[PDB]
Amino acid sequence: QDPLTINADLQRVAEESLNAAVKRVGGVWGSAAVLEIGTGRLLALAPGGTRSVSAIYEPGSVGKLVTLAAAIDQKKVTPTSTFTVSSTRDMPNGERISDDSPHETQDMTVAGIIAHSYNTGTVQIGDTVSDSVRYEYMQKFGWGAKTGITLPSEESGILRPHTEWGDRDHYTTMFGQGVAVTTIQLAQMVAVFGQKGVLIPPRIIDGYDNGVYTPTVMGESRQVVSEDTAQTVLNIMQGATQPGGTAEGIGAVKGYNVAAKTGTAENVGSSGSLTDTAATFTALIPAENPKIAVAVVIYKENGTVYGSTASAPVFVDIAQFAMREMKIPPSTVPLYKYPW
Ligand SMILES: C[C@@H](O)[C@@H](C=O)[C@@H]1NC(C(=O)O)=C(S[C@@H]2CN[C@H](C(=O)N(C)C)C2)[C@@H]1C
Repeated sequence: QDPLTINADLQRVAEESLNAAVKRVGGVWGSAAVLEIGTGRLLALAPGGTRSVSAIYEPGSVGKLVTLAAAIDQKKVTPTSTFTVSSTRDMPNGERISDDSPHETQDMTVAGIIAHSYNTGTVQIGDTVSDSVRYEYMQKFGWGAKTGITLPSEESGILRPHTEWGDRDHYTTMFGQGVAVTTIQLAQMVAVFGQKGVLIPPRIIDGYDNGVYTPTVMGESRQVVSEDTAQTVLNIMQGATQPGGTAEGIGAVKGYNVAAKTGTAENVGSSGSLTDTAATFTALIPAENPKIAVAVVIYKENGTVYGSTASAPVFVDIAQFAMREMKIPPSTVPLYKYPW
């Protein structure tokens, strides 16, 4: 009978987790999308209606995965390249970049920089490639374009052409500021790293109706980064739940290796200035062999919510249930760790 991809139990878990989290942190709304790795199949989409495809926001640090993937794919850095991180860094073009949390100046590998989500390390990674090349990766990752899912009212998001970027834009676009995305776009993006560098268009329709039940096909996929890059990003993402990672404890799924990135993104409020926050979380599980990709956002007006405390618990509840329901055996290999 059923022509849609939505898993009804998973959908209930999603909605329940999402509602509870929005209320828990005093948010105004939230969204979550779960994609099946390798197929484009949408297993859950919360809330009901079109929010997950029509609400745009600056995603913050989850956007660092695009910057990182570009620099790795262009063979400009490795996971063990070292950069100095610090509270602030004055850049060649005169911009000051801050980490938004004071901390000791120290040297750290690319892997540690991403696990810790340090902006001062991230902008130096981004500076190893040209803006036109970065911008091209952004497009390939699906930003600035509708995903094509058969739901109404989908937004393309906002990706200004790189030729238009000023000194500040050059940097803010490396960590998900000055760009706007949908939740569905964030899920499509992260799945790439569990799909050998391939992006697969998301679908909600499994197949319609002689009047025969003919299933829908996978849709035109595209190589975004190489298989090696995808695997390296997937390894780096496993740093999130390790000691020192931004998702330590709170993003852990008992028995399963998690690959994730958090975000705490400033957003323009009702009265013009940067008063709002989107807490973002993008993850793949099990990390050694991803079966689902998840993106969660919780949006708050006139306050700060953190990717980790607002949105990670939504992913955890979703992910615990999905693994059991999909009969995925617990991880038998260690969580990946690069030296930091
Ligand atoms: C645009 C960037 O400034 C932020 C990206 O979203 C940083 N990334 C995160 C994050 O949620 O991962 C936090 S806040 C979080 C809460 N404490 C940590 C922190 O303050 N760091 C790592 C600087 C991390 C940054 C502001």
